[PDB]
Amino acid sequence: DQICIGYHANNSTEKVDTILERNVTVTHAKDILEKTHNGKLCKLNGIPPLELGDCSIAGWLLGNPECDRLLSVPEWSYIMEKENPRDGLCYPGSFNDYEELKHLLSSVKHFEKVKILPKDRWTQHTTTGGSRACAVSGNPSFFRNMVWLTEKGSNYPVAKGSYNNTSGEQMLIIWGVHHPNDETEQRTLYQNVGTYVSVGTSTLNKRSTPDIATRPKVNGLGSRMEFSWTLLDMWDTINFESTGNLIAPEYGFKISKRGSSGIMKTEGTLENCETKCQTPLGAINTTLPFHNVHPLTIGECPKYVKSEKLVLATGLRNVPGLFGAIAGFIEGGWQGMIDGWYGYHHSNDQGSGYAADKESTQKAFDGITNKVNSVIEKMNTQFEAVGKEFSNLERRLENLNKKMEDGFLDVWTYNAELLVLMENERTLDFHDSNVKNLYDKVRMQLRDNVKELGNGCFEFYHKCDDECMNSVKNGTYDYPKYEEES
Amino acid sequence: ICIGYHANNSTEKVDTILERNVTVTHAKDILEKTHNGKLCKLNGIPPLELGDCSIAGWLLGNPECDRLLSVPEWSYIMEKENPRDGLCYPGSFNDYEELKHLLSSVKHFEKVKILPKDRWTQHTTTGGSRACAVSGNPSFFRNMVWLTEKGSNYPVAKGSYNNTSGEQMLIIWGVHHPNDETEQRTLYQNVGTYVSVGTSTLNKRSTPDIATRPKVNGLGSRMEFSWTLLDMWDTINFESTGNLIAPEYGFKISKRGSSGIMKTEGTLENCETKCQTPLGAINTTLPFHNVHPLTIGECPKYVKSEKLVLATGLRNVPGLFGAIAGFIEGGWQGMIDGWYGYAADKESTQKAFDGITNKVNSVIEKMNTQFEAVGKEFSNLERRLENLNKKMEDGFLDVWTYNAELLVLMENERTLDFHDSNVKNLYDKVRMQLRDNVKEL
Amino acid sequence: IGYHANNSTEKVDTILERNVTVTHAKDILEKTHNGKLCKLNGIPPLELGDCSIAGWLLGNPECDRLLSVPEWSYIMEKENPRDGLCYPGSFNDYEELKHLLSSVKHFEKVKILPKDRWTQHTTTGGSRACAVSGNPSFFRNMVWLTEKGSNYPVAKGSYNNTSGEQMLIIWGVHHPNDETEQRTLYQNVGTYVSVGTSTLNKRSTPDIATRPKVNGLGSRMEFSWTLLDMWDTINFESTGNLIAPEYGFKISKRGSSGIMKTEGTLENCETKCQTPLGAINTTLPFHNVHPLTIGECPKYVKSEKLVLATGLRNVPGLFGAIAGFIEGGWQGMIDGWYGYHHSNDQGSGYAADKESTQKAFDGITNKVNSVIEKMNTQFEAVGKEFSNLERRLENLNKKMEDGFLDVWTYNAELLVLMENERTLDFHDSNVKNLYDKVRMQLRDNVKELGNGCFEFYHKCDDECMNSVKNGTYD
Ligand SMILES: CC(=O)N[C@H]1[C@H]([C@H](O)[C@H](O)CO)O[C@@](O)(C(=O)O)C[C@@H]1O
Repeated sequence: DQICIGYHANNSTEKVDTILERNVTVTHAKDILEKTHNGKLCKLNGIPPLELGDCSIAGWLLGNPECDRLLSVPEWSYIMEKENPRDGLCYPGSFNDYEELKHLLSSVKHFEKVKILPKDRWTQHTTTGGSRACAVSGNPSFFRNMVWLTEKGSNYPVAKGSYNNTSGEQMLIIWGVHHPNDETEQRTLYQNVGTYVSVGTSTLNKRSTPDIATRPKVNGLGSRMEFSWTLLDMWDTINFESTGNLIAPEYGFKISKRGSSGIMKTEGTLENCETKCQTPLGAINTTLPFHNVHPLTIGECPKYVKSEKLVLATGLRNVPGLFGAIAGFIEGGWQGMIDGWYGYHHSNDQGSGYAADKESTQKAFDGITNKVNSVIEKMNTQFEAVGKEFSNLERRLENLNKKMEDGFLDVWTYNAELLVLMENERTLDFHDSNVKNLYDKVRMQLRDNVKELGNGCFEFYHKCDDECMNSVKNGTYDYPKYEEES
Repeated sequence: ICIGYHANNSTEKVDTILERNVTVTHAKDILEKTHNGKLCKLNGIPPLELGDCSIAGWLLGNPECDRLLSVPEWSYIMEKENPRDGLCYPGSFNDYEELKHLLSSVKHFEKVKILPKDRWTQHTTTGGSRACAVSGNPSFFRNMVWLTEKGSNYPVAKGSYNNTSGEQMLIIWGVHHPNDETEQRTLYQNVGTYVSVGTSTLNKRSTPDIATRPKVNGLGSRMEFSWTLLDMWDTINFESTGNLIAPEYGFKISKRGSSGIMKTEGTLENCETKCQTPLGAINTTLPFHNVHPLTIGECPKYVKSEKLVLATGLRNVPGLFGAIAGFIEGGWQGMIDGWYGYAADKESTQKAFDGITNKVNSVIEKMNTQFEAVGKEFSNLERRLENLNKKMEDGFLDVWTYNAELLVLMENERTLDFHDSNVKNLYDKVRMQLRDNVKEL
Repeated sequence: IGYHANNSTEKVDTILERNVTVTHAKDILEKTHNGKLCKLNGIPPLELGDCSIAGWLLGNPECDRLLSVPEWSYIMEKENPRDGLCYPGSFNDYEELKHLLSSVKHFEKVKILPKDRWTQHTTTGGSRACAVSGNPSFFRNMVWLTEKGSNYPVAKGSYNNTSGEQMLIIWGVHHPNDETEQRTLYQNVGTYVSVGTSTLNKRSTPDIATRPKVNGLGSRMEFSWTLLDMWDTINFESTGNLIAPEYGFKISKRGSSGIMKTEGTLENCETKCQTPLGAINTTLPFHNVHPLTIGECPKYVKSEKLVLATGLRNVPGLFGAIAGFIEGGWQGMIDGWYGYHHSNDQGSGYAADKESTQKAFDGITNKVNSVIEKMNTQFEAVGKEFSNLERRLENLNKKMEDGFLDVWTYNAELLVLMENERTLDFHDSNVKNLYDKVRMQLRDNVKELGNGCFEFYHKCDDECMNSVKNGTYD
């Protein structure tokens, strides 16, 4: 008669690494590194992204005619722009503090255009000036949202125009100053020569004089338009005053935020799925602590890491350690045991059998669960934008960001790598111990009444029927008997 | 003879990688969460208290900022969120954030008269404004001087100052932007005016901007202040045909190091600290805290946790080695001398208490801690710079939290196992001696 | 059953103890340099000597002794360079320029507005502030357009960039001390300097005012720069006060490095990691040589030692074998970490257990290797450049650099500590398992002494012994 102590072993080929070994085969394993996406650009926490198509934020805001096909939502959560957008400043020039503007617009709670200096009211000034650089149908046109004030009659009276912001939200307002190619152009557009463009608020005070000079031709244009912007507060007013060269707004933009997102560079288009974490390659949907999909994410994302696999062993070493039981003094595992991780055999005259030890396999499965769950749910995860915008005179600011983004990459990678490695030698040892303790718990009961074979089995001197066996696995067994002895 | 382990009446719970809600005999918390609700001196030196004033209001001499204490040496700055008294006269202050950063912590700071008001003969020196009113009557930033037309003549205003006070000197100046060409004339006569400021390093020329504006404090005009740091033995040259708001005083400034501005409603209180938060002052040897993210001084790592508890004693039983709560079913309340015993085993309880000591001490004293400001200042055209700081401050938050959480968790399954082993080794040390002469129950 | 013990005095620390002596140990903290400034990944650094980037580019006469490579990987500048703007003034967006020039793939000067062609303008103006041999001179690379005859015609000059690479171009605007100087240099008074490209549009008027004298000069020169694109043109136009370029700079990059402040000179050695104290050459994960590095460097940490135990506790734990129920180690055993003794009537002996010492040495190898080769390492510059109106940007960088210092230090410290209590326990276990593997075989036929030895009842000749170490025996 006999009773044995053994551990599970299936047909798995899953490999994990531990601090001390590598290519170690285990019965079951969990991967905690997310690497898959749904190849779609999506709504972020339920709200869509502003799709710009081929347009740039500047082109959109200014009303480039080439940007008319734009959807124009009231509320968006990030911005889809392209790398190198085709239609921006149709009329050559520049946009002051442009990055900051995009950062602002990167995520809006409510955003609505409103007419604030209607085109008609500029009597005493020519209002219809366009340019073939903004051509709609071969004919000269102009940024829809703006107005090109030029000489009327042969007289450019001091252009004055203000606007009290009453729409009950902060208002974004953009304006411009035109830089002619030559003093003639300046005159045949404005009459005056010593001109200036003056913009003021409770907070702003900016005066600009135009720069008349020859320049390389852009879209056949040597002249330039320099746009600036401010955020007109609630109940505050904005005062325009100019003797020429002002490109004034027709429209404002009520804007309410909310929070702050970022601009996502991509060729793709919105697609009507959901996500809490969007990449330029697609959307991530995971509970996992780490991923390697793409560094430029937006939303609540896992830690981006430079790894290809991060695998936790969860089951035991598959054997077709610290305590020397598994693949130790117990040479191999039993495919025959299916109920659980560890258990017994017993060879009787009533029949042979396998039977997992419920209590020990339970206490273990629960533990390994806490482990995996711990590695996963202790990870703090907030909402970030990552991808960022910097000008050409900001290569250092940009590089400071990169030094920082890299720093965290290195830190998270080294940790997640070693976390898996260290936690894995522990897990195996854990299983090994459990078995070794299960072995010892029987050896200590049986004591004198069994030969200790050494393969992890015990050969009973006395006969040990089913009931008896069950007492050995019970915790009963005793012992008085004695027998033998004889 | 018996082999057993200690077990008191504790209810203290810790978590381990493998289990949670585990009860241990004794435990240490390494997360600091308490403050003394006071704003305090930092490393012995006080903070500049601004009260309702803004740094700008203070420096320019807003009349509303006269009640200010004005120490010679401070270690941080107490400002409010939305200070009532700043630029009484509407306008702006160039490179303001940078200035605040500079002034955030001074080793020595002392006002000195450098272009005395009197000496501006040939210029009217007494101009004020009801926007800076003291007692219904028009007044003006005390530290500044409003040069205006005298007689009906504004001669080229010239004034220089050689810095001899043997310290770097902060100097602030201004350019007035009138509401209309009339105001400009009835203040300065001239129309094509400019304000010129120069040093060995500085060269700035400004023309005033005459334009209509929204009224602020009933004022459409504006004042635009700029500043420089005049070096030792260097000179500053003012020159102007109008619209210059020149300084009467400079500020000798020596630093030292660098602190930061702390936003708070509260007032200084005469306690000490090496670590100040807006909620109060922290006093701890602990490696982590969650008091408030905006700290100044030598602080523990700010972490997003509520508890971080190290088990130190053993599992309380009223593991890897299967002794504790294992083949030895329970603990003895009867044993009081130490952790394990038969009468506690002095040598084994000692070697263990020493070990668990090294553990806790190691977790605590390996933490590198330097002096930082955290809270920071950024303008409106700096929302990105600001956001870059937040992405970074968050990044570290996530890193430290994830680590401290798991550190506690991992180090706790180890500690218990440690105890378990010690017992099991104590048991084996006896079983191996006794051998043949005892029944092994 | 016993374990190895040599004559080592090497000490490591563990979570639970300190000053623990082990048989063998590995240090993973690099602290040594070769005291040389070196080529970085095969390419040399631009050596500036006493010159500043500005002095170099503008052609300060004092900067003629410069080597001038076509391709460099970092820049050697000094803290407080003697020769920069010989003529007092300033340089707009200077930091950014240095950052750009910090590392070039190809860099070559080319004449783009030859001095001669400025007829109708005096081209020979110098200054004793840029004196070569007591005589007035001027930035070699620049040209001081001044009145010719008594007439300063509108100065015009353009240049189409055809050299097939981005071109750096620097220009200047002169700020006279007084309206007289302005006239006796340019005739005109309402002057302006105008510079344009497809992207640039800058107009500057000179500032005439009195100033503290620098190099006996109250006047000032204010230089600005742009990056003229391929096939783009740059248009100068000026009625006075323009200090125009004679030369451009073809520039191609590549990547991005940084400026290294040092007194020393290039030396013809190699490195992938350069510090201001010398060059690092290591596979180690951490170092404490100096924080301002350039290249692929280990993590800079605030430690003095970071030592992994690798061999076992030297005894002249969790499992209670080493320094436990087996009181000491055997100097007699040399073959490996653990093994047996056996006292026979054919002779005594020592003999390490090959299979167990192997499996262990392999493991401890994976450990060290793992700590070392999982460390992600990229190329960075660290040291950085910020102006005086950037004390915040600078401080933001310091808060960040510190942040990582604290993080890496706390981790490497604890990594070593934790991994070391594990390593010792590991050895302890291996022994204890070796002991149990024999006890389980021998069973009934031996008295179990208790010192880690077994006394055979039956006689156990050589063959027999070998069966005990075999795995046979029966
Ligand atoms: C006139 C000219 O082109 N260069 C002359 C300058 C300039 O007049 C002033 O530096 C500009 O204000 O004056 C010098 O005395 C000088 O600087 O050494 C001599 C030099 O030949």
